[PDB]
Amino acid sequence: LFSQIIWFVDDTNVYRVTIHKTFEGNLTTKPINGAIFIFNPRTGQLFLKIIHTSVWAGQKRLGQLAKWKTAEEVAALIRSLPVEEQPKQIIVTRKGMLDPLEVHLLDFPNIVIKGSELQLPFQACLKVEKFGDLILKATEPQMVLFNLYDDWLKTISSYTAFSRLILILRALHVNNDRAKVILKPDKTTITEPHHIWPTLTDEEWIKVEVQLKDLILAD
Ligand SMILES: [Cl-]
Ligand SMILES: [Co+2]
Ligand SMILES: [Co+2]
Repeated sequence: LFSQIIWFVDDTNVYRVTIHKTFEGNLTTKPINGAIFIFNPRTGQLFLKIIHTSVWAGQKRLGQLAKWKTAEEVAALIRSLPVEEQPKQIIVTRKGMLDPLEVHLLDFPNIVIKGSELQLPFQACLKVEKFGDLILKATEPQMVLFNLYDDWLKTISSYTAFSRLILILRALHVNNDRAKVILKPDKTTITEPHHIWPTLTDEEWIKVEVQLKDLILAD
């Protein structure tokens, strides 16, 4: 990483449901909105493609179909971008995306597709209110741009930023409530409205990163 334009693509959160046991003792499954996370680790750019439940209208085996819908939407994004902004490599977080992406990207011979064993839980973002409410309340498909590194690259490298983000996402995934306490070291810690993450000093980030790492180790 950190050279070629690289995207991580996470399809985990595209097909989401709620399950409820009825008074009659049966389980009802109802789709709720999801999202594709498409992430550039060098710049911090996130394309968030909100997946409105209208897309499942008619359809069956929505779990499997979701992988194809993901590939469709990645291809669509690519075709909306100038060639200079298109990725050279796409790294899928889940191996089931490999074949749907290969087929949807046949017109893009420059683009290398591969899998990964990296733990990159974008699902944790569903716990960050900014994302979670936006996804919950959407009434139609849309794509929203974010910068997941806030102002960090002013003073740290992309490598350091990436590592910090992963620690944050993994910690949220393993223990949301404890990770949120670690990320709020003082009563006066705040997050700027256009930021994702808190405004912390260098010293405060050092402590945060060690505590996050420890939380992930404790699992
Ligand atoms: Cl770097
Ligand atoms: Co279509
Ligand atoms: Co800023």
